[PDB]
Amino acid sequence: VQYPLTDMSPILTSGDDLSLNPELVQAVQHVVIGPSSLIVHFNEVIGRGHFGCVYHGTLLDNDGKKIHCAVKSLNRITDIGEVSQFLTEGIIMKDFSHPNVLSLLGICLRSEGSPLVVLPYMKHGDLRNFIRNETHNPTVKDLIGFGLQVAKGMKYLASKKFVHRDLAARNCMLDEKFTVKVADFGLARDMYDKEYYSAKLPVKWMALESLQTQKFTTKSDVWSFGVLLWELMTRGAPPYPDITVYLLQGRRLLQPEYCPDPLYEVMLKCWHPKAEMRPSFSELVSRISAIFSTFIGEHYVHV
Ligand SMILES: COc1cc2nccc(Oc3ccc(NC(=S)NC(=O)Cc4ccccc4)cc3)c2cc1OC
Ligand SMILES: [Cl-]
Repeated sequence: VQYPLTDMSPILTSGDDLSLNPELVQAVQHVVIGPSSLIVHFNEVIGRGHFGCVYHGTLLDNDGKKIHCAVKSLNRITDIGEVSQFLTEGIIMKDFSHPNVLSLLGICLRSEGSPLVVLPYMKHGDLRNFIRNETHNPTVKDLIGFGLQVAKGMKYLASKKFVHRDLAARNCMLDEKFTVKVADFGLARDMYDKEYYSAKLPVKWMALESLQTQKFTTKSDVWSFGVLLWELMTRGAPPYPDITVYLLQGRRLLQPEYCPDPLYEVMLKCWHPKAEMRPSFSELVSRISAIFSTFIGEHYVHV
């Protein structure tokens, strides 16, 4: 409710930066973008969600060159926990340095309104929408290639002991050189993804054990990766067109028609009932790199 008739809920106010966590603030301060150095084009919305939004922005570097960016914004800055989670969603990238992981250009704090997390524009948007878009004509090799890229990102993130928790094609970005940036929209979650979040959790991407404990690990990320592979080879079909009960009947996602057998064997390993028996992202990189190398771009996958 944006325009309530009356306040009913008690008002917990966070002021009249200092109210935030010191370490978070320090981290945000050293990736600061000056309010005047960023132009946000609020008329040019890239994507809307119920908690946040993403706009086209332009950033001027010190040399005067215009940089095209995406500017993520919080719809409401009255809840301190939401504001903190929002800045954390941006600042976590400051400690990642990998070509298959989304980077942070900076965070613009202005005198009024939402902080603004600035990201490099990703020409082709989210991987799911890209592969679903009929206009594109990816081959099996292209599609496996994207999976390989996601695997490399996750290998790096796993090496840094980072648990993704929401690995899915919708959360991977694709830049102009068709480089896949593992990511997470977080509070800018698109309003049309709500069906995939059932806490609101992404149940169709979640490991058997996470569905029951709601605990997430790198091994549960491996499960999600398998589903992500499935998404790729079906060119973005929704998985499993209660999921715990379904799975526990003894089922897995069916092999997609354009999914090669060795790659399905890999998805099945990613869905091993026992988490500890699931492949590492390192092994997935190895395995998928091999499978990838066998193709030559002659199998075109239909939407
Ligand atoms: C061309 O279209 C788009 C183009 C778009 N280019 C750019 C950005 C976009 O949105 C994002 C995407 C992602 C984030 N991510 C943030 S703030 N944090 C994280 O992703 C943290 C993180 C990092 C690695 C692993 C897990 C978690 C913000 C905004 C874009 C969205 C677009 O359309 C929906
Ligand atoms: Cl191919």
